[PDB]
Amino acid sequence: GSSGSSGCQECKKTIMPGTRKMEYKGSSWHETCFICHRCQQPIGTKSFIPKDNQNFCVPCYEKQHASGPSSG
Ligand SMILES: [Zn+2]
Ligand SMILES: [Zn+2]
Repeated sequence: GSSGSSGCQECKKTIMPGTRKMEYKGSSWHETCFICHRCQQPIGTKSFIPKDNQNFCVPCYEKQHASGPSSG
């Protein structure tokens, strides 16, 4: 609301100051809402490759930019 000048992007909800959030480019994402785009899992705080407008883990991202001309 007022006290908390923060907000989520996924569920566009008010991220309380108590829970953990992922601040990326001014925007924020609930510790969960920040799940992966491939495995759809809550990466959280670990080795992960943040995509321009998405998020992919190490094993997931690699697949996106790995030997594989087939996509669609
Ligand atoms: Zn959210
Ligand atoms: Zn993943």
